Amino acid sequence: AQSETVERILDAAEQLFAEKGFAETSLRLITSKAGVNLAAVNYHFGSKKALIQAVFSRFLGPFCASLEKELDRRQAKPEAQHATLEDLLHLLVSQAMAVKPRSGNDLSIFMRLLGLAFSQSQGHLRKYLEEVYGKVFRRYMLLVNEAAPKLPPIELFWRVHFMLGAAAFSMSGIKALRAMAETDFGVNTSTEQVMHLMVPFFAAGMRAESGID
Amino acid sequence: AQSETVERILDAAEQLFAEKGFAETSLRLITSKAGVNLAAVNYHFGSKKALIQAVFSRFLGPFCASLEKELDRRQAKPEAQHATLEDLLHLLVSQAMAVKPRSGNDLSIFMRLLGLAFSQSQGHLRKYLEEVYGKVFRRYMLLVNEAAPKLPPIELFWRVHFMLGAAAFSMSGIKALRAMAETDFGVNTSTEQVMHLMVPFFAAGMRAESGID
Repeated sequence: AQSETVERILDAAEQLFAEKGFAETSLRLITSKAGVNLAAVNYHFGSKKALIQAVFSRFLGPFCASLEKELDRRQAKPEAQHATLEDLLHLLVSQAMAVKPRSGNDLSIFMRLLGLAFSQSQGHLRKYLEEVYGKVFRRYMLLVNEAAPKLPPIELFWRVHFMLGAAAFSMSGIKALRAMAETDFGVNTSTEQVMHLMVPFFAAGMRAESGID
Repeated sequence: AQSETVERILDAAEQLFAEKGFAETSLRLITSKAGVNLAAVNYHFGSKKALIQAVFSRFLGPFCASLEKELDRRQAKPEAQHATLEDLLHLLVSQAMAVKPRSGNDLSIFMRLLGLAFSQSQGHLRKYLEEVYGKVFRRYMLLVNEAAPKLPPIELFWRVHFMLGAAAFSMSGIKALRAMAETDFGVNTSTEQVMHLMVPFFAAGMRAESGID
């Protein structure tokens, strides 16, 4: 109820932001959609940026907690050897699958919002996500750096974003894409099946010869 | 002026759709932003779907005309041998670079709109784009099919969409991503440089071993 006031606000915000983007979604629209008063939004968040940050954290909090625990667990193994790109990419997939569903469209909505964070240049969010989750992500990225052939760092940056974009687009558009596949091929491909298909594609892309000559 | 009434409408629509998405953009908002009357929108387009279709065609029309001419030209060569994945992917990049700039952000806006076509399940547009550009695209895709190792067709479908998503995300978010690269690495990476970096990444991904076992 205190929990639920916050949940109703975050559910309203996450749906509206995913539908309309950040700029076009007001706090008063979120308030009316959440069925709470504006003071509740003021109390719990205090600004649109803080509410955007909290919507992200409701997804990334459990994910990163769980990813960190699993890295710790895998690196504590007595016979632990270095993760391969496929290991590391599968790890992220298994971790995303492990996140307790809320909307039942959780990965797609996260990825929709992630793309909007880029297209609406949400610098504040980049700073926040660094401040809160930067440790585990830096740790993960170093393992990816190590598992791939040596690349110019700037090229590594772009290839990581190619992976992220492929994932974000596929998941953001997963309803349309699964409808297309049903129409064109007569199959249902599941969201977890799609994520597993990304793995060989991404691993090979990461290992490709440099395009900086 | 008749040309320019249509251009003012399409400029307004393309910017608003890119900013707010299709559902939240009305024809009356487009009309007021374009500085024309509603009757002009009625005359030239007649519906929101037709206006969405025309916004796409203003990008794809010249692109596909030029892609078709270049395929015809390359396949007319007396000593013409089969295009490799890198050839074909570079071809699309060179063709995108050749499109005469309008906004100066043309590729990014096209790609923003393309992602919105998926996230807002614009079936009408899929049907229209087929009807108008399906010939040249089918032709191109067959060459890609042929240039890659044999894959389950459903896996080929997903890998093509991974390529498209990586491209669409990168270009849609190119302002944010170039700002990030400037901050993190002190470089300007140009949009054409980014597209060329996708090529080895995509070619290798397309060639990766199947993830269907």
